[PDB]
Amino acid sequence: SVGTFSLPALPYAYDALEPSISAQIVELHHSKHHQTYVTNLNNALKTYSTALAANDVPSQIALQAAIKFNGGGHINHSLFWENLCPASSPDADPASAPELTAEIAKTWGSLDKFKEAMGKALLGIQGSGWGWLVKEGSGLRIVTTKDQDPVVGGEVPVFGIDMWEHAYYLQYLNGKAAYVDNIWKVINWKTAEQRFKGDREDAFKIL
Amino acid sequence: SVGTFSLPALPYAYDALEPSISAQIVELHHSKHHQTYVTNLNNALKTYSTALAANDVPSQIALQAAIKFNGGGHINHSLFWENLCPASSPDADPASAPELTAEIAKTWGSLDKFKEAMGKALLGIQGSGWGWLVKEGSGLRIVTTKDQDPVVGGEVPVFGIDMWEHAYYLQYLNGKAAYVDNIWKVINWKTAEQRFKGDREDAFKILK
Amino acid sequence: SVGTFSLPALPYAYDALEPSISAQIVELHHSKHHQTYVTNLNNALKTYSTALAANDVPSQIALQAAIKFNGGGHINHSLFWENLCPASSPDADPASAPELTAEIAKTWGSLDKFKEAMGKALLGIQGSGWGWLVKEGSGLRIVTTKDQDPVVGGEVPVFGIDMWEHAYYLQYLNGKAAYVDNIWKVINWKTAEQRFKGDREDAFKIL
Amino acid sequence: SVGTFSLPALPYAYDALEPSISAQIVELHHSKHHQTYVTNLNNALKTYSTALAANDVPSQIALQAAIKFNGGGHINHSLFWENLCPASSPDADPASAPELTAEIAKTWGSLDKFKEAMGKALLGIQGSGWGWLVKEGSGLRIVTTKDQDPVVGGEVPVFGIDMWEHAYYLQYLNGKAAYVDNIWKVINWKTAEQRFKGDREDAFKIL
Ligand SMILES: [Mn+2]
Ligand SMILES: [Mn+2]
Ligand SMILES: [Mn+2]
Ligand SMILES: [Mn+2]
Repeated sequence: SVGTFSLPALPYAYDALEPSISAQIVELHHSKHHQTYVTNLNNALKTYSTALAANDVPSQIALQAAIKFNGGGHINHSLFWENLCPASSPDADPASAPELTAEIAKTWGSLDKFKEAMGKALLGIQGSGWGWLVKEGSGLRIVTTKDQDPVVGGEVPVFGIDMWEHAYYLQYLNGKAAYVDNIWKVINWKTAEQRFKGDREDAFKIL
Repeated sequence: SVGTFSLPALPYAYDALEPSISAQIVELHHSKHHQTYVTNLNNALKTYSTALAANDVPSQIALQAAIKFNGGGHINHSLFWENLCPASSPDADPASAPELTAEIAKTWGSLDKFKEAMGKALLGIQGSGWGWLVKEGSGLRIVTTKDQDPVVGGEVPVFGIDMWEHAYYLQYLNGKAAYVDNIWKVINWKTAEQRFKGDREDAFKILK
Repeated sequence: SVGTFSLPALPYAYDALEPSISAQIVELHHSKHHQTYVTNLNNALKTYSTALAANDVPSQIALQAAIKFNGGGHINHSLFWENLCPASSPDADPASAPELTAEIAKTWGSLDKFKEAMGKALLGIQGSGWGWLVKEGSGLRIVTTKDQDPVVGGEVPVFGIDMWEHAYYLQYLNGKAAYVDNIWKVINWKTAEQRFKGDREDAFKIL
Repeated sequence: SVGTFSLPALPYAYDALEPSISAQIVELHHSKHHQTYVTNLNNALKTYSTALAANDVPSQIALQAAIKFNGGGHINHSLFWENLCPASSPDADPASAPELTAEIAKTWGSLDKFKEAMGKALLGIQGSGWGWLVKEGSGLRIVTTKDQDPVVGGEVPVFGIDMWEHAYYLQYLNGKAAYVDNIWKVINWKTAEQRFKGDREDAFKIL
């Protein structure tokens, strides 16, 4: 049965990521923005199934933008909620990710140096997009994606940070640097460790 | 003197576009977002001048993104402020644009049908971008641009509407459709008419 | 039966477009290049069908490039063969396209001015791509597409000219301007007229 | 003095790369294609100089495509000629690159596995473009670039392979796989080794 995705439940209350991310943002981001991606993804997929059966290639290609945008939106936000957690949770302690943080230190020198590099990448995004820590081969890389484009080229997403203005604007206004500075407090390193130790299939099973 | 752009004071109060666009949005949009494009444009242009004089092509190519993004940011927002005005102004009455609205009607059937088409294009933008009515040849077209990419390919911008989330989110949240419905109330048709009757360089005089 | 596309028969012999386009090129272009797009399209669709039925969105998005590229390749070349014909055919006479040429003249002033504009667009393409005359609304526009991107966004393709180097290089070498000058002699205006008078679905019926 | 680039002399005769790349191709590729990038780059830079002094930003943005395409064209081909050499030369033996090949083996397992991965990347390019082995940080990566886009983002080019159809079509026709198989015979590993050991600036000193 094509196109039966549903909006996943949050692992925490809307206000659980405060003070880094306000309850108003988490509620809008999940119940409105993510909801819209799920809904529009299901509709595009059913329409695609029709075109595919009719061997209608122009319609299939014309539907790709909706499927990438809403499918990517669903993929990215689903990953996002799971790699966030309350700042007071032990999951927010990078000690929860011994293997990943060891490789981060191996690659950037230290967790702090990595955070600086990641922050630069996030703040350098022009327009809407995401920043990701990914596993490529056996190594780690910082990559950015445009709009709702997902990391589907083969790399394993370890964690993502949303840099769309709706992710921060109500609370931080134009101050995206402050959003980035504060989001580190609510990164779920237990999730990141899990993804780092598993393969691409493992990371996407939550969908 | 390379890279000496400045942001002119807005010709109306921050709250002058209410209730279509809130005072907080206009203030942030102009004094923070647009100024930042101006600052970073000037910085990129000066770095570029060094690279140009040195025939350093790798650095020039590496700087293109900053110049297009910030240069486009300054161009687009400069056009935007000039094609917005208070809802109570006679300039917001489409009767201020007889020649343009006649061509709009000839093209889309009516101004109403044009607004619906334009709205569909604006709401269809994925991510950040702008929607434009442009003059191409002698005809009119609706086009969209991504991020801060400007309309510099030869067509004449007639007016633009910003669909970046910072353009509406504080007031409308995710409700971008209401933003688009309401922005028609504060479109400066006098400005649109002037641009419609002039050429591409005439439109970009706003950058002087 | 997903992915059962076949290479369409040419409407003429391989040498029918001489001297504008050599027999060698027509043979390679059809039997190798277009064929490879068809084969790889079928392969992509079979893989996509699996991902779709399985609601595997990451795989679907990863497959989009192959479907757009090969699907677009199939669409574009299918249109191309049908809007070419022998130079001696009455179909190559623009008098075969009265309604289209009338609209062309209204838009660019004359057929010659249109050809000059189209030529500039074709020669201005960086890398691989196509130039198209399209109908959008009741009006005409010249558009270019990159690689094998097809005109599937809603406008009606009227005719296309391939600017990939494989379309001309064996015969014209780097001299693409000469290729463009000569291809006007073999444009099937009868086909162009038919597309101009019909709708978007009508144009894609050849598939 | 803005825009005074010149077409570099080849390090060998036009026929020196046979049988892998024909004399006809090397001569056309260098004397026509590369020459045109140089000339159009110089002209664009001189025009840019005017627009820059006039603080004419629309004109500057409009000129970017020409500067990236022709500038990238000049950069890429300049690197290309230097990382090619006669097949009978010991410089074409990977033993000429002990440090680089050691790092390749560490990364892909073996030189053969690297060649397979590189070939896959090269053959996977849609449209016109280049494949590169680059050094980013301390590691090696295979990347592809579209059209004439250069590797200018910070990574150090180690060697490049041109996958534009003009690089092979006269000799290999549609057989890009055969082109890739055969180009390994004329890769200059001595040059590759030098670039691998050197700086980003050092690699571009060739300009
Ligand atoms: Mn988001
Ligand atoms: Mn804006
Ligand atoms: Mn072709
Ligand atoms: Mn080349």
